Amino acid sequence: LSPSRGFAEHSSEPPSWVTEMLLENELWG
Amino acid sequence: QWALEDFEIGRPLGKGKFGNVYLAREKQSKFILALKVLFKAQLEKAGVEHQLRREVEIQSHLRHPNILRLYGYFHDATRVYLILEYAPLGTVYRELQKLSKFDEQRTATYITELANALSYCHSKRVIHRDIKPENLLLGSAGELKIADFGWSVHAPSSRRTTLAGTLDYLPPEMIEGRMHDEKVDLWSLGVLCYEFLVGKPPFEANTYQETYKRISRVEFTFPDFVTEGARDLISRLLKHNPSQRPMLREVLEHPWITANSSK
Ligand SMILES: Nc1ncnc2c1ncn2[C@@H]1O[C@H](COP(=O)(O)OP(=O)(O)O)[C@@H](O)[C@H]1O
Ligand SMILES: [Mg+2]
Ligand SMILES: [Mg+2]
Repeated sequence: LSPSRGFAEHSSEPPSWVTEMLLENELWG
Repeated sequence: QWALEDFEIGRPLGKGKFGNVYLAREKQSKFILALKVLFKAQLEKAGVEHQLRREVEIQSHLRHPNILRLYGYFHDATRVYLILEYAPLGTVYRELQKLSKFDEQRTATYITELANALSYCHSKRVIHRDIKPENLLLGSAGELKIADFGWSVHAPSSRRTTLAGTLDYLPPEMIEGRMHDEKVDLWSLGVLCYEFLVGKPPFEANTYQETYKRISRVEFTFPDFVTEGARDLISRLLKHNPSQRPMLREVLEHPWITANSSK
């Protein structure tokens, strides 16, 4: 097992809860 | 190399983000298994190939009675296939749906099995980070098995900063995108113990924003029927400071656990 390399976080789909929080922010603040 | 032609295929067992999981049988041995299918086009669009890579390299390494086995993998033009141990009694999620709440014996037994599995994981410096009821499967004797390692990491030397997992089960350091370690699984264990006894996770709110705030401020309360021993264990696991959460050995030896677990 190798130590897990990181990744480019903003180049891919975030967990769904992040997407939902962003929607709530955009929809009603 | 495995290929699809090595398998008989049966009914879908469950639905995943990138494809279904199917009942399957290896043709020569007639051994019953599960085939987890991921569509390449969807994986590529989502850009989460690293999660699949981690899932395979980490889970194929693990050998424990309470951790779902990954036997192998293969792919064709459009799909990736993971060959998994079949868990006949389904998810803990479904079991909680049907029973609403678990009694203390069932809960303590599950927590024991989870703590054993996590103890093994953490000894190999693996952090699961997503141990919610739909990723907890049940073997033929109803024993709990941890599955779905797509959010897992091998972190032997350094802490992690990835935004991962599922909000209701995440500790303050993970939702805030701060550095985190194996102690995140201990927080999730507390969430599970509460959800098992009460029927809902402790920070549930109608909005994601509110749930986020409740987690960050450790805002939860106990229903009257949760006993003193259970309150003690849960309160120790749901500490804002990760270093104040107990070792898994302390969970396994907790008086409420030993008094109630059948394992
Ligand atoms: N080995 C298995 N045996 C029985 N059911 C399974 C198995 N693996 C997955 N499932 C079912 O399929 C669902 C999705 O599988 P999972 O590996 O968690 O996919 P995802 O990574 O997309 O969440 C599970 O919640 C469960 O209902
Ligand atoms: Mg899953
Ligand atoms: Mg997954």
